[PDB]
Amino acid sequence: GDISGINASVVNIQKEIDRLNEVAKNLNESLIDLQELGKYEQYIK
Amino acid sequence: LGDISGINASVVNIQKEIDRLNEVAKNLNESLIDLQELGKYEQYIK
Amino acid sequence: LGDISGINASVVNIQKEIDRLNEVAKNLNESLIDLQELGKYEQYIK
Amino acid sequence: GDISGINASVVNIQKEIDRLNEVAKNLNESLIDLQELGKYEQYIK
Amino acid sequence: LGDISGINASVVNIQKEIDRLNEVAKNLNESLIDLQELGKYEQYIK
Amino acid sequence: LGDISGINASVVNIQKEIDRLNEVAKNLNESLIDLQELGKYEQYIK
Amino acid sequence: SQIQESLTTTSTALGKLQDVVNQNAQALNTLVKQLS
Amino acid sequence: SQIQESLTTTSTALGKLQDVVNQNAQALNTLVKQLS
Amino acid sequence: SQIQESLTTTSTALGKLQDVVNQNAQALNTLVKQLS
Amino acid sequence: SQIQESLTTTSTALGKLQDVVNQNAQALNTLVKQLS
Amino acid sequence: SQIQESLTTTSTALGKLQDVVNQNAQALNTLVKQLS
Amino acid sequence: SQIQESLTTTSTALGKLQDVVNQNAQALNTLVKQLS
Repeated sequence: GDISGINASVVNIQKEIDRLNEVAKNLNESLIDLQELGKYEQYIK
Repeated sequence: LGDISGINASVVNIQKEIDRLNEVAKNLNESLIDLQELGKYEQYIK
Repeated sequence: LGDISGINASVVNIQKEIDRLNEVAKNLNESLIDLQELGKYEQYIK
Repeated sequence: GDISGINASVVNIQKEIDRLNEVAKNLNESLIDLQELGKYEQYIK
Repeated sequence: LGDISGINASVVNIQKEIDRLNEVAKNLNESLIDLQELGKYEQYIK
Repeated sequence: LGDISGINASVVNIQKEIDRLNEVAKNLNESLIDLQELGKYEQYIK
Repeated sequence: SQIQESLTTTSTALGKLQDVVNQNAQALNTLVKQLS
Repeated sequence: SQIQESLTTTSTALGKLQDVVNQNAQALNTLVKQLS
Repeated sequence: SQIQESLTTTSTALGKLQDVVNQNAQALNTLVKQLS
Repeated sequence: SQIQESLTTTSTALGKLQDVVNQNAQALNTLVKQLS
Repeated sequence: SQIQESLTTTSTALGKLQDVVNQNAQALNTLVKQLS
Repeated sequence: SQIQESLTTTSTALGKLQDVVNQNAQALNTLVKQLS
């Protein structure tokens, strides 16, 4: 091995994965499905 | 002068309606979709 | 004394308006979004 | 006429009438009918 | 030389996820209200 | 060493998709009901 | 709800005013006709 | 649109009441003048 | 808040009408009393 | 619209990565088996 | 709810890719070590 | 704005994966070259 110098790199996208999950968890505080709100209000009234 | 002593003007009383409109004006948020109603929706939708 | 024969009180006719209010009330689509209140979002969410 | 002093009062609610009409004219800038918005968006999409 | 017989590369399987994204995309209910943006009302209306 | 010279690792190219996602992220307002979309609604409803 | 109540309350108040105004109009016209 | 209509219906009714109330005040005032 | 203002505006108009309608009923009744 | 496009774009990118990762996994395992 | 699901589906896929990419880096690094 | 952030977050993750997948493909090809 004049090959001893060959190396594979590693990846770290954990911050990104975590951030997607955090956005998902809390999405209902800022985005409302108009159709679903309309149907809920129709039921309540 | 005769023939007129029985003529009489009635008075109106709509105080209850006047008062009720002022009451209702304070509590209109129960009739509207405001942020609190969206909070009740959010609880439903989770 | 002056001529009084031409003095006449007018009669009001607001029946159509009274009736229309009652009509609309019976048919009311209650789901109104209050955009002024939703404008308070940044405060509400804190 | 010891009756010459009898008088009828006049009313002025013009400011109120005008204010109702002004509220009506401009109501769409602040109040949205959820059902009507939902149907419009369904048509557009 | 060290034993190499036990070295194995893993295979990824994300087909269900790929497929689910495509599924949801096909069925999308596009009418989402952005409450952060509607919170800008007082500015917009001026 | 024989029997291995034909083995080859492929490279991936998803630059177009990477770039497109950044493009779309800038124009998300055309997909949402924000105050401008409500203005288009207001014009319809008058 | 509150909005339906405002409408029917307003209608009721308007009707009551119409009734009394018209009753009083009738009283005044009866007075004129008598005196005339 | 239902609230809009209710507001202009209300305002129209109030205007008709104002006018008749004032016309009848006029009639009563005129009557008093003529008799005294 | 526009609807809230419209309700209290309506209330105020109704009150002003009630007051004048009633003043004028009393005036007419005073006139019928004096004449008879 | 933009949101459907984001989803199908993401799916495509994920699929392309899966293909290359798995092709490269197969290449490495073929290399091991040969050497072994 | 559709966007929520798309985000967690995406994140799950990305996590599976990260893990396999890194496991295969390990395999390649181990192979190089053993041969040199 | 949460969706916007999620799109650019996804983009960034995809880019980081692309970069490492490609580095590791080159490493494996270098190893096959050297060994043959």
